[PDB]
Amino acid sequence: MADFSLATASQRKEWSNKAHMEYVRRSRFAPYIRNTENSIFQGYSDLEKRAGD
Amino acid sequence: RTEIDVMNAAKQSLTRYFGELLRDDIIEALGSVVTTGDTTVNYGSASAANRN
Repeated sequence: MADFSLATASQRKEWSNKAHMEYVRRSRFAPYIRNTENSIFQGYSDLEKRAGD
Repeated sequence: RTEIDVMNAAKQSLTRYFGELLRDDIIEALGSVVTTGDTTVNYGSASAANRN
């Protein structure tokens, strides 16, 4: 063209602020981890109290 | 893994080390070697000519 002809290295760009993450697929063992006695994977909060190894 | 306070046991044993460090310097000062005019060399790091 021969109108106002802007340069190739003078053309603007733009960078976005919103970023994407990668999917993780949380857990398939999550409904089965409880602290009661009739659970498959049983937890113990006895060392969350006073002390121990 | 423990219940005993290691912090307070390390602060009491640290004030008590700078008391042993003071009389370890007075014993080293009494056994000094006065060479010539305020030149005190310790007995371990003195030569045979500084002792003569």
